[PDB]
Amino acid sequence: ISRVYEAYPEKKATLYFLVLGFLALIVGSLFGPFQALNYGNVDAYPLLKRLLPFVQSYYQGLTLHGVLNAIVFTQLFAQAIMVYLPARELNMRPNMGLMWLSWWMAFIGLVVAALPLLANEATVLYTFYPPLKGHWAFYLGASVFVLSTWVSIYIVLDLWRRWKAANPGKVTPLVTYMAVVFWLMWFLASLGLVLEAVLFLLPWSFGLVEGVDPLVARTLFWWTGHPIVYFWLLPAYAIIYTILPKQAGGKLVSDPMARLAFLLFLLLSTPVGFHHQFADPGIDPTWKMIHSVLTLFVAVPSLMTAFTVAASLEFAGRLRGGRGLFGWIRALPWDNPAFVAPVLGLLGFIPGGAGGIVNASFTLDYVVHNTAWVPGHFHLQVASLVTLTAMGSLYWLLPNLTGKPISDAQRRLGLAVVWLWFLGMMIMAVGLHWAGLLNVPRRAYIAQVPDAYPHAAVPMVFNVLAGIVLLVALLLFIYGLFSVLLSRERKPELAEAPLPFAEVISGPEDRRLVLAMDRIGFWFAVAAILVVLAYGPTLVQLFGHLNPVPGWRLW
Amino acid sequence: DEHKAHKAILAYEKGWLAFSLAMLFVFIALIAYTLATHTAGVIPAGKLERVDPTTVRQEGPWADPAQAVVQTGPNQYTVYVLAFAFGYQPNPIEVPQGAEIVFKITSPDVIHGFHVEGTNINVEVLPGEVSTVRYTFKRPGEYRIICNQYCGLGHQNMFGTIVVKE
Amino acid sequence: EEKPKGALAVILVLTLTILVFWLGVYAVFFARG
Ligand code: HAS
Ligand code: HEM
Ligand code: CUA
Ligand SMILES: [Cu+2]
Ligand SMILES: [Xe]
Ligand SMILES: [Xe]
Ligand SMILES: [Xe]
Repeated sequence: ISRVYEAYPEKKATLYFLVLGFLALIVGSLFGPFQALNYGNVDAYPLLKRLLPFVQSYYQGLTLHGVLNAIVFTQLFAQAIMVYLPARELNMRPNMGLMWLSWWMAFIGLVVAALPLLANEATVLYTFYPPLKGHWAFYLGASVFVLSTWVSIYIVLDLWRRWKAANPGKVTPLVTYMAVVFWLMWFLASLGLVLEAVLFLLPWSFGLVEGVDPLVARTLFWWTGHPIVYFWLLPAYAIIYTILPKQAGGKLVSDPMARLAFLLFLLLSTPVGFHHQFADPGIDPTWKMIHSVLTLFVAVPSLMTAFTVAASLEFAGRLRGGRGLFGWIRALPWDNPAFVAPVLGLLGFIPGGAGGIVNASFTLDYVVHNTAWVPGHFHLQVASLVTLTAMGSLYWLLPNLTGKPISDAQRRLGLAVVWLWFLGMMIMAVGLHWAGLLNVPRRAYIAQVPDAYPHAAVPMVFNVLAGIVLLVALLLFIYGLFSVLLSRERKPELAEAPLPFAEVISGPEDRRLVLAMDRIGFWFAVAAILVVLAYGPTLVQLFGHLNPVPGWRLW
Repeated sequence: DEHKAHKAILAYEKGWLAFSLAMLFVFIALIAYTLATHTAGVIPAGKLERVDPTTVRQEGPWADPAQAVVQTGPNQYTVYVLAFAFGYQPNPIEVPQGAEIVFKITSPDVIHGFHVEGTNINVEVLPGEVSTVRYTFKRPGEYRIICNQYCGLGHQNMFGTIVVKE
Repeated sequence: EEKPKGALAVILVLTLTILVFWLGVYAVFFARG
């Protein structure tokens, strides 16, 4: 009933990803506030048990919070953004058969895994560390869910190959380049989890075998486990580099800087996982040091980015009548939530980064490992930057997909949602980083032992405050998203509008630089040798000495 | 303007980059320092030491909690601890000050954490593997061990104790 | 136009935050050492 669906059927496919994505975010995020209070030393759970009778414990909540938000929402967002954007930029159509196959895989795979989670048969958390054994349908569900991305990789490789064929010797366009090294990086990354799942988790929960080696299980897990946060980040980065400078009234100030950033992510994203295993036995301390260094290097892409985006925002700001050293901050369009959401997120990303760089320094980890600090670190990262970017992007992407415009009432509701979400996330971060310096362990129902951590007196106040602020924010967001998704207001012409892609200042020195980076086949091979060099030596030694242990259910 | 801005930016960009590496290399140095000191003791043993988690508490070093501690050097004491579903053995662990305590920790069931409040002892404890860490307490007393890795429904409640005698 | 003074301001704020956090925690490591 939409022609706009008929020359851009890729629009509809993209909408379904986003819709499924934001739904997961809502269901997941409900447990957020309850968990913030938990860390405020307030026990809200009998209340939530009454609303949601199916919730059996704090830990099922957390499993649902982790999985729907960090695995489901983020992967669905990525798939929408890192397929659609490279499609609109090349002005080509994604192989539509495959695209819809990946949506159903993701949809069926979610539903298959939703059941055991909702039936409390897989209260194992989103890391699912063996021997804690979850229902087989959870493992199969996720497998297929994650395998959906393999169809996306293909679709976007296709799109790229087809643009290559039609333009022999031209330099891959930026967004496409980003999407291309994006999905290749993810492919290299995804082998870890896929191997864990095919070698251990699936046979195990099918009963074919009785034991699983915890050390290899989690070593392979963190193979995929780190690049997957970059698999979360980069779709937001793609948007910030190539859509935000325009929403800010300026230009992306450097094409090849943006290319270099994404290139380095393909390069250093995967061979660093041991930074999650600093506290593990049976992994040589040298290999840890190596990986600690490769992890500081992986920080460089985000340091570069920090300047590039700032330059563009200041450029945007000056064009807007940016006064002196800070005048350009006031010159930006603080009235547009599509701009506000990501920039605020970038602020929260500053404490976010320092925490991560701390965490990465091998020996410094022991201070914070598994404490409330780590949740501190990553809510500034995924639940702030990524989420806020995504929410903000509702303001332009959603019009372009559906042809529904945005009212002033809604555009203002968004600004409220966005500022609250930001303020709520900041407040919490201080609570959790604080609490984490005081040894409060993460993944704990601490309200159920009210006297255990009295020294976290004041941070607990913050954690409480954040829970209230963020619950409001969440409710307002549900309100505003549904108000946009439930109006019948349709202008099919704003649906046929171009995406607000931003133009790029180009220089002379670009060419030779950019050319060298478009050597994708070579850089991918280098990417892969690194993984083999980083993981190989250890993986072989762990595989030489397999010590499978029986599974357990303790919920 | 604009094309001017391009050169300025890309200049200041190389600068920032070089300064950032330089600052990372400074962190690389300082971490290397702690690796060389006494404090690198909390870094888990590199070596694979496989044990069976279904027999850990019928036969072996972790069987009898009354054999847990065992003096192994002039100032060295090996403490065989067992992190199990919702508690630690021995409770308490009773150790001397200014002695180099070598912890050798394992689990008969699921993954737990061994976090000694006040210290840098923060190691994951894995069924079928021994987690070996060294630490010389200097400050005497009542250290409480916290499980910081989700282990089950009573995880939030899995505490242990160290008693380093003056 | 000229030197990106505000970009500098942003990366400066970032650099200080990295130091306060890193040195900050490097402190606690030894204090617990
Ligand atoms: C997508 C989400 C995530 C991002 C991004 C992220 C970044 C890093 N992380 Fe991390 N992380 C670790 C290391 C790093 C490092 C080195 C970085 C780096 O990539 C960070 C680099 C970031 C920067 C260097 C900041 C750049 C700032 C920018 C770009 C903004 C500038 C602002 C502007 C320009 C705006 C100005 C605006 C105006 C208006 C003026 C380590 C250890 O090395 C652990 C283990 C902890 C433990 O012990 O368990 C860890 C733990 C986690 C966990 C928990 C996993 C679990 O449950 O076990 C998650 C979910 C996570 C996610 C994320 N993490 N991380
Ligand atoms: C409603 C707003 C939110 C609040 C108030 C909130 C709060 C919290 C808190 C306090 C924890 C610590 C719980 C524990 O360790 O037991 C937590 C865990 C977590 N949250 Fe959030 N969060 C929110 C939204 C999000 C979003 C948007 C994401 C991802 C996009 C996310 C991802 C995670 C993850 C991955 C964990 C760790 C789960 C685990 O340790 O297995 N959260 N959240
Ligand atoms: Cu043992 Cu949590
Ligand atoms: Cu990581
Ligand atoms: Xe899933
Ligand atoms: Xe999986
Ligand atoms: Xe993860």
